[PDB]
Amino acid sequence: KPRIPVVWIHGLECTCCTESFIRSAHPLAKDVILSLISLDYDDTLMAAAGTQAEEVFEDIITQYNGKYILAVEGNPPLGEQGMFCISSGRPFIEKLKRAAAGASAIIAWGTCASWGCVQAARPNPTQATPIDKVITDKPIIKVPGCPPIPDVMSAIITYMVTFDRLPDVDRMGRPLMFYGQRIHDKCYRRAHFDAGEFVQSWDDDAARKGYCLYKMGCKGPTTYNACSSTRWNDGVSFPIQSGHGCLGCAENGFWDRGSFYSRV
Amino acid sequence: KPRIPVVWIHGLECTCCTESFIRSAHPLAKDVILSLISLDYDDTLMAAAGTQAEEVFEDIITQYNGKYILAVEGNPPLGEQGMFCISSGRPFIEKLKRAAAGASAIIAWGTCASWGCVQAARPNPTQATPIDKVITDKPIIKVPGCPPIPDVMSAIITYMVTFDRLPDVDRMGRPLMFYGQRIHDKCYRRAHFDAGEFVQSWDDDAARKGYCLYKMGCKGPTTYNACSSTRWNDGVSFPIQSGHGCLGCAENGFWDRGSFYSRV
Amino acid sequence: STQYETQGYTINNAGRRLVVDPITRIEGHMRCEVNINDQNVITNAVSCGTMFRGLEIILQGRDPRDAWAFVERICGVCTGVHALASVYAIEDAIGIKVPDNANIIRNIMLATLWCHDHLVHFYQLAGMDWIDVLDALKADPRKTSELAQSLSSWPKSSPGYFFDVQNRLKKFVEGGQLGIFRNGYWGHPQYKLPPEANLMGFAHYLEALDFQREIVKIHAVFGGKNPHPNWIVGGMPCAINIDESGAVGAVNMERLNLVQSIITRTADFINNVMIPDALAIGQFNKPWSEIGTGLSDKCVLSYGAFPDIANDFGEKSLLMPGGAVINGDFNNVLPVDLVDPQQVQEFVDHAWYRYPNDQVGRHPFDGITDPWYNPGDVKGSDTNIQQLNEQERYSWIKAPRWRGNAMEVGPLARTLIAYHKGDAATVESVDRMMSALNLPLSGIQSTLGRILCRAHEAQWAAGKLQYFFDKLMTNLKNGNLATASTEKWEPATWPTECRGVGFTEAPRGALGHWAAIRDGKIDLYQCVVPTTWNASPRDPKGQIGAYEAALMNTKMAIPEQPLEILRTLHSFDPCLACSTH
Amino acid sequence: STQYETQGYTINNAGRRLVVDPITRIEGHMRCEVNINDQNVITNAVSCGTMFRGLEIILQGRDPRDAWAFVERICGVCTGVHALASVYAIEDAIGIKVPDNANIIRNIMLATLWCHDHLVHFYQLAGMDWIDVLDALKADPRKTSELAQSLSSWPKSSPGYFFDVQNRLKKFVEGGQLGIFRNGYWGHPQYKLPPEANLMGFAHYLEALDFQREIVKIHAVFGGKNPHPNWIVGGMPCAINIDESGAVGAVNMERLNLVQSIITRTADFINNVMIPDALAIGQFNKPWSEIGTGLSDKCVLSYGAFPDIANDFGEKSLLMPGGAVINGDFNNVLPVDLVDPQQVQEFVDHAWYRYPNDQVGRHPFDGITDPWYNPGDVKGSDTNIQQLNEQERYSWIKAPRWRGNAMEVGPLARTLIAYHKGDAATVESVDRMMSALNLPLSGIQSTLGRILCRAHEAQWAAGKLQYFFDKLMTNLKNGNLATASTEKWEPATWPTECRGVGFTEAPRGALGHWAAIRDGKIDLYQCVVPTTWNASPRDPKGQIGAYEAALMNTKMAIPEQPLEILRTLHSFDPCLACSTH
Ligand code: SF4
Ligand code: SF4
Ligand code: FCO
Ligand code: FCO
Ligand code: SF3
Ligand code: SF3
Ligand code: F3S
Ligand code: F3S
Ligand SMILES: [Cl-]
Ligand SMILES: [Cl-]
Ligand SMILES: [Li+]
Ligand SMILES: [Mg+2]
Ligand SMILES: [Mg+2]
Ligand code: NI
Ligand code: NI
Repeated sequence: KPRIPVVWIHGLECTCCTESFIRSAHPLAKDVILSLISLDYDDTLMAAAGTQAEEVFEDIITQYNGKYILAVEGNPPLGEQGMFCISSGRPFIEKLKRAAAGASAIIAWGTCASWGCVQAARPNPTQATPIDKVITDKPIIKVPGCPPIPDVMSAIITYMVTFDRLPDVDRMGRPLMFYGQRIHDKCYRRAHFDAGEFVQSWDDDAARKGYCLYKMGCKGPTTYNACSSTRWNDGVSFPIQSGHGCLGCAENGFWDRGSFYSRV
Repeated sequence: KPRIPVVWIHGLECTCCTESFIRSAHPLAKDVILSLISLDYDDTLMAAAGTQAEEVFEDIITQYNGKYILAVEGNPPLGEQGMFCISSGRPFIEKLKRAAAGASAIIAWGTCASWGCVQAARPNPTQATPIDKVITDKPIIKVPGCPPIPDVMSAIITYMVTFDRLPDVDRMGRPLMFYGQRIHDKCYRRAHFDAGEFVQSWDDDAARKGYCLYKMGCKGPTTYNACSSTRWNDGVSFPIQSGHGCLGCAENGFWDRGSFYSRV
Repeated sequence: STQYETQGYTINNAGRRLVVDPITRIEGHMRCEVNINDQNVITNAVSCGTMFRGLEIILQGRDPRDAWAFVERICGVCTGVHALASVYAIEDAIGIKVPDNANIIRNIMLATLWCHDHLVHFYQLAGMDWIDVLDALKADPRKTSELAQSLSSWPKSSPGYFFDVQNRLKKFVEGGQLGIFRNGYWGHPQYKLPPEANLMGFAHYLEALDFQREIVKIHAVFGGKNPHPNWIVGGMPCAINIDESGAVGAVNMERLNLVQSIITRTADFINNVMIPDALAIGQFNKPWSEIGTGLSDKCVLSYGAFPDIANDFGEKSLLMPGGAVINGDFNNVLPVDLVDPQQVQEFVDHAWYRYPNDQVGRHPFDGITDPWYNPGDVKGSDTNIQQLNEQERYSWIKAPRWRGNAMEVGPLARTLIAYHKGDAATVESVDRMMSALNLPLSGIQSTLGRILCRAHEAQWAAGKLQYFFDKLMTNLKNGNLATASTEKWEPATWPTECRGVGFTEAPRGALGHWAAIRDGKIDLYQCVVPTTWNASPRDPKGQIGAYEAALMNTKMAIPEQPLEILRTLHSFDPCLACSTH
Repeated sequence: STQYETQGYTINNAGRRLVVDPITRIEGHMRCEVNINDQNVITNAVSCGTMFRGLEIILQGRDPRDAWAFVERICGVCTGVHALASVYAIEDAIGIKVPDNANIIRNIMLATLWCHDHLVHFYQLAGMDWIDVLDALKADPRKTSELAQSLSSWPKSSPGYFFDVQNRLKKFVEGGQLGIFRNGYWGHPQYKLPPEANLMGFAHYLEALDFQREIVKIHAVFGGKNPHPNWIVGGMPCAINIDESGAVGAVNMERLNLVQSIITRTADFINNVMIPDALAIGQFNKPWSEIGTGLSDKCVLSYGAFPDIANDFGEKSLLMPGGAVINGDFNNVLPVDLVDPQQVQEFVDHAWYRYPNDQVGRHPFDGITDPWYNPGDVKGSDTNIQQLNEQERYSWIKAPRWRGNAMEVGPLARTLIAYHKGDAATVESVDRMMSALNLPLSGIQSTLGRILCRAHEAQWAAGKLQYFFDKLMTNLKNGNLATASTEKWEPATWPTECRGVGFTEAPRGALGHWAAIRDGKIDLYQCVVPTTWNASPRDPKGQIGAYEAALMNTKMAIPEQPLEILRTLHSFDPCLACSTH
């Protein structure tokens, strides 16, 4: 049977979300691409470049108008008439708007597309702006994190394909399945938090016993994601497990909430 | 470069510890056997049977007297003159004593060898007795659990090989590395325990959100093991993560501490 | 010496007596003795379980909800199957119906176990009876690659790979530390594979040792851990949440994705590694289609398994058929009833237990487990068995019979029952398999056939994993998430007195747990386990069990090297902890 | 039009203009334009970075301890390298010395990223320039097996495997949804592999896509996650505990065992899949040893990397050598000093930035990032560019020079530096590779050579992973566990005003971060990244950068199909987010 058309575009970004996707352990990204979806446009992976890539973009969005899912990584800059991010000689925002117009739904991968991420941190030189402030007439599913967890990305994809519907979302557009609870409410170091057992300086005796990272700046108490449950990279670790507090990377504005090493 | 000789004997047991060992993800059990140790006797895996297996046993313990490690799974029964567990026509305890006498050190794998496990639960029909109550003149490292975690077993093995020494142990003979902390002090549901957020009956709304299992009988608060941090089967899960409270299976006498569904 | 006739055999204990103790490459503790005649043919065989723990005794007084956890520890090899039989038994006693997803997940647990346990048996337990590991050192890597490629599409076949495996083996053995290969039977004339086949098989032994660890990740997802996953009376504890807040705390889409990935890999390994290896054993060892028949052309038994309709244990629901054949009459597959006191009974006249009358058999609801170590004259002492006395008590294993008949259970039994009930898939598969080997159907009733059937079943189970997974996903798509029934969780809701039976087909054969509940506690808990059937001692009629029968009449090339005994015993996949419990 | 001479090239923008925008199978956003004469030969090349974010501006006023986390988000492809440069820079400024284990773990992080990044580039980014995927459909599976087995010991080579891969591809394209293969350059005359080699390569593309996910588990252990692991100023946050209570909360023996397992697997994949495939590309595309030389026979630069003596960034410590060559004089490898204002400078006369004097270069401690979008007299308009005006400002990428010279950085540059400094391992590897190809040493200075060097370096880094792991374990055996120095963690311990340089060799080449701290805050933070060098625009002398030089003089078979342009650009592994930051 034909597979669902997917167009994946890239604004201002670091490409971490694309890298995260290809880390998926189950299903393998290979199997997602070969068997689950039709990944019809993606600047990182596609053979065609230049005019041949432009032809792909135009053919797909025309032939599959109203039927494709638009995945977006990164964001549009409003500064310099949009020419902080140029595609085919024109502002990226024009590509975003054209792609969004024909989409049935939009997945905003990562904190860049969802909220702004690093380029939007003070003083936001380029006036980088999240997708949902530009596209206001399409469903947008926010999948935040810098990047989101690989197997969260693939689980969201499989859910949508298997169940033929968008995931249910919270009031900010995040899938409830993975973003309904805080890091701190599923953190394996919570016993230490509750007992007042804290790392006070790096590599102290507390750190060598896996005590809580709150006093080292962990932002788990205010961050919604699946890192403490699903974990990263085939479940091998997550930030806190390897000794660093959560930075807050799934939350809007996390770069500008003070130092990562200042409490709460 | 010769490999350290290891003799693995089996008393009254269910063979879960041997099965757990072969589940090791890193190093693979294959690589342990081929490259890290010389597994010179093991009734579950060895080619030789009967008289040929008796010859292997005798040859190894004689040639390598004072130099081999004895691994023990299971335990000796004192009832019926020891003939609740018979090897080569004679009580298992005789084989245990002969193997122990030549060993440099003993690894008591599992709750059976360490404490007694299910056969020692009331009313202990066979008078099953842990290793350290019979062998009283040898180093014995207890690695409890029913069975212990696969990658804990292989980590203990590689520690001993790499570092050329026994692990440091607690007052009960358990390796501090994996048995120094309780399940409950590294449990990812502890936030829920702290908040009074409990499963009250199976498959209730709390269960579907991963709330704490204390009211369902979880024995994590009194159990020392690595299940909530190292986890099981390449880190995939552990009892609590999959919705059942800890049974207490690493602790002496856990079968007779009341119902698994009655609270600590 | 004496002689008597039973079941078409002449049991004669004249002649040289051979002892094999310990039996290795099994689970638990077994002793076997035989007598051989002047032609080195077995004329008597004695199966002895050399361990006992007493779970039936330990279970008395326990809360029925806890029973599964205790009885799971009957055995870590067939891990999970006793928990399943337990929750079935307690649910049958109390009157509990579980939700569909729970039943589907339990079927997944069982099918996972079949895949795992059959795979590991083939390679780690039985394989060295058929593959001469040391002879692999003489193989040509390029001819090994050619052989492998002729048998399978499996990718891992390069000459360089086989050379690398061979070199690893060479370096392992060169310092004299042969480990598990020490003092083996290498070079025995019954090793018939060419060197290239030995190298291919050894490579696959190693691949299977690595891969088996992955299969049980399915158990870790739904059951927390393997070995010894968790279960509940009323369903399973692995609550599901796909699309709601807090799915991070439950079986969610990521967890299900992991399960699917394992299913696919498991099927691929079984179909492209184990299946062609089993068929190759058959091709090079055709004479073993005529050795070790035993009871498999006389009396075979299956309870049936894998209820596809939740809480329905009848013929229209069980995907693995039940039935019994006796007297060699495969044209009349008989129904089995586990409550009927005239059907399953256990005798102890040749076992280390006390009954008030040892000349009668007891159905498990009337069962008694009163251990009594009483070996009689064993040509040594009570603590030095030189020769078991098979005229009196000689084992820790009870002797189960079905309508007074000695039965074989396990993969071959099941295959025969399904074939003769006219299961179309089974008929087609078995006929095609025997055709490929250019053997008659009767060649399946043999030691070789047991191995072929086991491999068949691993393939079947891997297919059923996908079926069950898809059924679970269908329910989830329809919004049916339930995994537990708790209406009767509380003891105040139970009958004051009730009893029930839980049954299934474990990897090794027909399993039953019989439980009686009174006043909220276990009053009686009796288990009859597949190896109890197969490894059974004799009964008051002198009838022999499946292992003793399969060993009868067997030629030994070299009496002191019991390779032929090992081959036939291992073909049943003995689990002695299970047998004795 | 105009014509001028520089660096032995005649830069002539008469004639037909070709535009490639977007460049795909890179990281980030690039535009390339060329002019090509009547003979289809490139006479002008223009490299344009089409994105900017402004990390250097965003970093002002931040706490130096936080800087690594911000600058890591320069790029998710070479993830970790900017964090490493950052902690180095801040430690250099403040005067912090990390413990040996922290340094060893950092070296493991960097080597793990070399292995991952180089592998994925070879297959997922550059591979389809060399492998004709659709031509793989015409291969004979048996001949594909034979080819693979002739080249490698890698196990996965059966005819049935290659058939299965081919059939997956056949199915994929059967519904007309070609996905990433749609509208590719398949059948172009520059595709020279035979069908069997295309099928082998495509199979390996899929195997690499799967396997690469495993490599980064090393980052997950020590750094929490990948992409974007965590670091600290003062060492690493992954405290170690091997033999004490609470090891479950730390890097313990089980975590280290996981790391070791990944190292072994990574080496095996690189050595038995990537290396033979790189050599096979070379065998079939020898003419590309003479195409794309660019600056590689003129000017090459390495800062050096992998300090083996903790906190010592000198020549006796760095395992990957540093040095510069100019004027084609490989007999004179010159030392690099990142503080010397006469060495590294960046120009902006052809870039979208403001300087007080755009005719001079600024060392990074004097750097200025004042964005100014001013494309001037384009064909089209400022928001609708048909042709950049390369006589004016044409890129978001600054133009770095070394002593005023335009340099190539990256794997080929490093290989040349190490070779000509006499690094024995590099000399042996290069000599063996070029002997296998029957090509002169000069054949490495080319587009093909960039690819060959990248594969060499993946192998080099995989070997160094083991070396570093063993060093860590040696320390742990000696009771040396420390992973962080905290005596200068608090801002009050820092100098009121200080500056530092952090440098390394990222996968794509020489990376530096220059930081000035004043009053506890970042006062200046300037980055010069490898793709900034390679993708540089022109300078006041008109000197061209590495990409523009490597494209010069290239023949195109089909002007409308930019395969030769893509081959050469992709051979540098462009990272445009890095280049612009
Ligand atoms: S480490 Fe962070 S998320 Fe975990 S308990 Fe402490 S503050 Fe909460
Ligand atoms: S689930 Fe058990 S171990 Fe975890 S917090 Fe609750 S009581 Fe403690
Ligand atoms: N299979 C299995 Fe174990 C036995 N016999 C059980 O039940
Ligand atoms: N490698 C890499 Fe990224 C670039 N260019 C950095 O630094
Ligand atoms: Fe995956 S592009 Fe990486 S920076 Fe934070 S989400 Fe953005
Ligand atoms: Fe691994 S033999 Fe299994 S019962 Fe509890 S530890 Fe014992
Ligand atoms: S920093 Fe990000 S990756 Fe998870 S642990 Fe915190 S949300
Ligand atoms: S039951 Fe045992 S396996 Fe771990 S979670 Fe509890 S100690
Ligand atoms: Cl943000
Ligand atoms: Cl106990
Ligand atoms: Li029922
Ligand atoms: Mg019984
Ligand atoms: Mg810069
Ligand atoms: Ni068993
Ligand atoms: Ni980059």
